[PDB]
Amino acid sequence: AAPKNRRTIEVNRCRRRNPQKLIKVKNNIDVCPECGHLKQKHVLCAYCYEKVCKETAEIRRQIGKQEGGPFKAPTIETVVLYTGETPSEQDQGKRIIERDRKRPSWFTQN
Amino acid sequence: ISRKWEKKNKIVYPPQLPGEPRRPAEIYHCRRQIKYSKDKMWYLAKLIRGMSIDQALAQLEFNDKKGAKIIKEVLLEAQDMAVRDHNVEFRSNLYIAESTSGRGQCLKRIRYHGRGRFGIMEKVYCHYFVKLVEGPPPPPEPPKTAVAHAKEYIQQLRSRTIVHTL
Amino acid sequence: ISHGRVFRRMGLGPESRIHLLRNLLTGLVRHERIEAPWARVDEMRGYAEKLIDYGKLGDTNERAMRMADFWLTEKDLIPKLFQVLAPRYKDQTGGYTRMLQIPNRSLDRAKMAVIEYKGNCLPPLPLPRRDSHLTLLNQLLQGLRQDLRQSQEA
Amino acid sequence: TARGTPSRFLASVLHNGLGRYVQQLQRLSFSVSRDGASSRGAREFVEREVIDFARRNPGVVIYVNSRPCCVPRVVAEYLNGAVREESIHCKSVEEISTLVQKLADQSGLDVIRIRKPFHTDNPSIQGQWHPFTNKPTTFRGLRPREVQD
Amino acid sequence: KSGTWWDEHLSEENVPFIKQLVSDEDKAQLASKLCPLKDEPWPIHPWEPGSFRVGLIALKLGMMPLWTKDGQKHVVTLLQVQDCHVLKYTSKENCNGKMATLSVGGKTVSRFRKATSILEFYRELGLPPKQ
Amino acid sequence: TEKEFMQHARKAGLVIPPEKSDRSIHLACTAGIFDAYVPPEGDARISSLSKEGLIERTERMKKTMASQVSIRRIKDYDANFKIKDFPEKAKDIFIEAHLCLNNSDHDRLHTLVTEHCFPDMTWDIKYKTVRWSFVESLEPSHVVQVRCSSMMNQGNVYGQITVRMHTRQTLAIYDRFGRLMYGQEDVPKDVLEYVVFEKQLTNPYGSWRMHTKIVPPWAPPKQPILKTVMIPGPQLKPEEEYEE
Amino acid sequence: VKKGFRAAFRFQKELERQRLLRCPPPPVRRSEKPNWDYHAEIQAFGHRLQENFSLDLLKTAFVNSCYIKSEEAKRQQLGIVLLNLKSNQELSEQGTSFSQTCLTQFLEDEYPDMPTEGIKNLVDFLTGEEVVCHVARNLAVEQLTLSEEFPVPPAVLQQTFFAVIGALLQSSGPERTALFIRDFLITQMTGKELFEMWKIINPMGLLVEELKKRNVSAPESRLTRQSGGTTALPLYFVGLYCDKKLIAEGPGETVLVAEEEAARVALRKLYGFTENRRPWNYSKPK
Amino acid sequence: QLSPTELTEMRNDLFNKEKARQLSLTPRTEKIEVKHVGKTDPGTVFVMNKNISTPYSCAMHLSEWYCRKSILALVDGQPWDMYKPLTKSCEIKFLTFKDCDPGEVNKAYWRSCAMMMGCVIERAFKDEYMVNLVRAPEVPVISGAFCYDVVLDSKLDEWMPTKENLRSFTKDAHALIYKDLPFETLEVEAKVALEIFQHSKYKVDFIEEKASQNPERIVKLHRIGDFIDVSEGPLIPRTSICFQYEVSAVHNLQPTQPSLIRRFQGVSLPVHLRAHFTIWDKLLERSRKMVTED
Ligand SMILES: [Mg+2]
Ligand SMILES: [Mg+2]
Ligand SMILES: [Zn+2]
Repeated sequence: AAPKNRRTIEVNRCRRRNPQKLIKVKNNIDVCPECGHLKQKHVLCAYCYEKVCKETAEIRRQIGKQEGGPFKAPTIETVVLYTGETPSEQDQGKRIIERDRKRPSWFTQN
Repeated sequence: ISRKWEKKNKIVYPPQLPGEPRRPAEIYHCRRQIKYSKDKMWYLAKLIRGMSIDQALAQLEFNDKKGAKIIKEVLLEAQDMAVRDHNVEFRSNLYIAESTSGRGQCLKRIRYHGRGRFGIMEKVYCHYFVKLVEGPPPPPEPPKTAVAHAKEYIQQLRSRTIVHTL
Repeated sequence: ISHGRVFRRMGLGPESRIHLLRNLLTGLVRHERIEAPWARVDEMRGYAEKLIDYGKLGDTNERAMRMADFWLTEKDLIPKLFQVLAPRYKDQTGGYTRMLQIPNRSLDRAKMAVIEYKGNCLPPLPLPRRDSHLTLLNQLLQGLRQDLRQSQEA
Repeated sequence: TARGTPSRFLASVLHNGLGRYVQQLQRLSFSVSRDGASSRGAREFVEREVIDFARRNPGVVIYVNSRPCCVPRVVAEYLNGAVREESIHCKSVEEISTLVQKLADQSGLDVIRIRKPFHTDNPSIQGQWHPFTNKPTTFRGLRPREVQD
Repeated sequence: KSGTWWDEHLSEENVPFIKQLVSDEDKAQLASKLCPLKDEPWPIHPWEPGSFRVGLIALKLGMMPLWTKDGQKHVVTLLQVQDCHVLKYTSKENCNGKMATLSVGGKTVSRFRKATSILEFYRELGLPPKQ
Repeated sequence: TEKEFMQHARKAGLVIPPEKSDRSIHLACTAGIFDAYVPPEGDARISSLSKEGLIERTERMKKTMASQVSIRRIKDYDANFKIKDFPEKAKDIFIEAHLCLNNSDHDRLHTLVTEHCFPDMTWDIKYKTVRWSFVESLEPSHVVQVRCSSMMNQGNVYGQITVRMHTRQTLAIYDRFGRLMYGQEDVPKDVLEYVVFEKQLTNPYGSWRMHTKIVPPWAPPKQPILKTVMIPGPQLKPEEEYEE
Repeated sequence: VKKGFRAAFRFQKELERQRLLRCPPPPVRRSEKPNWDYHAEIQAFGHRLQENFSLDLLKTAFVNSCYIKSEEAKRQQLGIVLLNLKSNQELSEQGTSFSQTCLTQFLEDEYPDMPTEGIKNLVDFLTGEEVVCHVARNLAVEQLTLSEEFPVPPAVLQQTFFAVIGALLQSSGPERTALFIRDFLITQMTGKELFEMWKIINPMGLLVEELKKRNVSAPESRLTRQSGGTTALPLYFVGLYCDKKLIAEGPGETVLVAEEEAARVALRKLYGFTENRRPWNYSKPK
Repeated sequence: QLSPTELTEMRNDLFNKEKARQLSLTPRTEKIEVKHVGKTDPGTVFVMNKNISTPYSCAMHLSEWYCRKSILALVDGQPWDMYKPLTKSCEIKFLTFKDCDPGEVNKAYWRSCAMMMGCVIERAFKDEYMVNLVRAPEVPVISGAFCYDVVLDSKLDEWMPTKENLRSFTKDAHALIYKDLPFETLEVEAKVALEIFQHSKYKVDFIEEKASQNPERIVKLHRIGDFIDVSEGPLIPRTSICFQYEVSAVHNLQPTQPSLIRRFQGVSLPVHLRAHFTIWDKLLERSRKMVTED
């Protein structure tokens, strides 16, 4: 089926600029208490999620240098250690992961 | 081609008299040859039209359209330009005055169809124009109420004359 | 009409759906935290909770070993399930994993989410925290609670 | 168109002619060329006609600026401020003489559609009609089927 | 300019209390209507031919077989009536109709998920909101 | 359908013209001062003590052998030149050069200032209105230091004369929209600045033009601006942690 | 590129017209525009109005005090003989005083029942800033006026207009100048009501005072006609009854408005400024 | 004696003269290097103007988000009003309702609602009755309501407000909220402060108390539009901050025979901490109960 007549711009504006087609304003945007960057109420902060992944990748790179190959997953717990720290009383019989960097403030030692 | 929007920033006004009111700062900025449809760009430009500079950025930051990232980059460099070059005291004071998209120079390619047929595909480009005015955004026009409707209707009944006579 | 359907339609079929979740489940055990589309994370979350339930049955249980054998493509993670994850949740009876939403990826603006096993050694996620008890709204409700309890005592 | 053009009501300038008639034409500017066939008719108008025309219209100042031009023109300025420019390019003496005379009689208002061929500031003398003009009054002004006391 | 819900700003210690507070209130309000003939009831007229009385608002539980003494098998639907109360009365004059309308509500719902106009309507009636 | 954009221009270098070329760029002014001049600390106090200032200026020129012979080089190319007329001539050049900024007379400003001084004057006022005036003069200008360039550095010889000026000036700067931005158009304030001039002695058509201004380390802070400013801290990526 | 000059020339003129509409130039005095001769434009001024003006007196009628002060400052900038020009202050005072007395004479004879305050307002209206300027701008008065700022301010324009009367008063006498006021200032109240020029407050309070002077009892307001009382578009006709005799009837949307209008109708009949009054006699005096 | 309609006219004139005098004492332009210390945007330095720039002006430099959520400013460990001009270069830190320890913010908001309630008391009663404000007791937030001591005319010795009268105060308070009037704070010497409130002896005693505590004897003056009152500590920036506002009930303090002092109580919540209608009714009931400071 082919158009019988050309649709005019006046008809087109009513369809293209209809409120349904228009982008809806979002009212769920709030500032992150930690860094001040913008975030949504039901979504984790992009800036705060990126810093965790940057630190996680470095930790996972240290794991690779200790395992030294695939199919070598340890059967014990893992502990991440930074400069200026010693294994805890509960951190006995676990795999200590050394990081040559100061412990991040948001990363609480447990 | 036309590049008047760039020249709209180079106009210098005469010094104001001491009794004259403060003139709001106007900043004209644009980005040319954006690889985006102007029709799709219009929805993003219509969204932030009339908003504050910080409110516009928040809407564009969580918008999934590709032009949202492009427009946000234009607003950041326009906000920086206003303080650096246009003598604007507060960067957040700015609000969106004019925000529209325009057609850009487009390429033409051949899109192959079946039965040895073909169509002419164009690589669409668009321009984005933004104008910033210093000062709080104007309050939105309140919806017309019954008293406003009643006052106008009675005025129409009072302005009618006896037509086709003396 | 889809009333009562709990399982989603993913992959290239019912079998490919299992393999997609099996890869996510296997990748979840090895790393204890992965990022994936929200729908696939939510569909895999049920299998992650029940995998620990089979892990608590012990490696001496033949049925529990077969579930671990199938749902863990890499065979080095099977000892980890029965010796690390299962002992960790010994006191717990549920809620082994937490699912949180993350900003949509720039590739296709897909709804993304992160699923992790609780108690991992990875840096903590910026978990959503409710307003502190010292806020103005909480203080008014705290004062109301005290009076109601005090009047209840007398 | 009438719909595609503006319109106005019939009127005059400062109620002209009510107590006295004031010629609304104020100034005429003729720009003729010493050399050029287009102004041959305009030159003949200046040689014999513009002199006698100034006698009949003492309130109108006439300027005859002789400068090279291709299209001779006459500029008419009126008291109300309207400026009307007309071209006498290649017009005979009679055509210019009649054209200039028409400019003298006009009031200067825009030559557009006039809504009414009449205009009065006092349309009625016995009272403009109102719905109660021909309605009789009732005893105590009672409304239809209204009971009092 | 942003919407909010009832437990957005509540802390970890207030959420259990707020839920318990309103839960106790709903129990008390429903238990305060257990004496309708003692709290000044409306006059009880006897039955008349051509009379129409009010109905109930029941909740469909399911189905269950039921046999008769003649051997026939019938399937019935279990309609459970819970939190069914009279809401308001509108006279015939204000009804704009031949009959008189009586409002009835069924099944308690959370007060945190209702409109302000509806909440204040049930506040003066002393009943929890009905679905 | 094979048409494409004409995007083919590539970046290049502007520092040096093409090599192996007989033509070379002709320079009318030197980049900087041959020998830096450091005015004695506390010279602002000497401005009030006019009697002591007159003695010091004359003695310093005589006690400086190097600056005394540089004057001889200047008169070798221009016999009709006196050091007792130059400070009075410098005032007219200085005032006239700053009067062209209000009217944007850049055509004549090049004859009053050097090519090095021009960017410092006009670039920051490109889209701004300047209302500058010379109200009154307190102390006559004195030729502090005269030093010339080395003989035939590049085929040309340059000479620089340092002149000290202490006069009241009025400055009013308006932004692109005409709003007041800096200074007061009514109240003048004293300005104590050391103006350095230059002239290409080898060039027969050369003339003395303003070259730069000496800003002493002990100079008082300038007049604060009307508006407020913000200085943002370093932008921090998620992996980076702030240090205080 | 098509050869031809006439089409290209014609298109440039059209473009110039568009340029004027987009960016209109500031207005300028007619004197600065070409084809202007101050001596010739002022001689035709008298003949246009059919008056025997004096050139020496009329040339001093358009000269303003502000113009002289600015003109002298121009010579100081060039350091440049002295000017003996006289301003219009002397002539304006003569014209203004005569015009008010001549208008008072005309209005008091036409309307003997109009109070002195009512006559004062009408003279203050016909000689007002708006009426005088409207008449002045359509008689080529602003074009001949020598002002310091263009366009001529309404205050400056009003003062120059009376100087023309002052120049006419001396040259032609009072009888001839009396027709000049009647033909240009009286004709400005033709299509205008009494209270549209003499704006008043509380006409009912003014009506009560007028009937006391005539020893007439206070009127009683009663509803003569009524329509749509319960609607948002009512019509009330309230009538004023003195000794059970109707003196005026006024319409209005509400009762208070109708009664106020009825008072205005009563005042018009008492003062003789009704619409039915006979028109001003502009015929030549016998 | 001056009429109530003209009594506020002279108070603003003294307030305006004193406010304009402080501007005159400030030089033409003085720069203060305000340094931002916070978890958000570290290292930011604001080059502001002395006695002209306010912490709100510093917020406008960073973002509009600060301008909406920064209820109070913490300067050098001391609370600072948002519209209070800065006196010297110093570290600055903003505070919001939703913080880990919003103790200072709640007190500033709680005192602000007491001041707002006082404004509508001077307007609700008839001009024939003599209503003189006493003070705003600094009750804790956990008490459940904010109160303002008010003494009425001798004629209203036994008159008790009804349900309709209390709703009238709420409409007057909401009319004050819709106007979005800013809180203007002015620190003045006690000698100047006593001049404004000479008529009200109930305020002279309160002012003299503040002069004893402060060695410099400077008294803070806060005004909402035309209404001027004496308060302690910083307040919220604007009246639009509070969203839900309602006066609970009025109770008479004791002893009554020597003097009758009434306690106007109410509860309020800002936009940032909006509560639900069901929860809001619970706060109304508690606030109706009389509360006494410790
Ligand atoms: Mg093919
Ligand atoms: Mg479904
Ligand atoms: Zn964050």
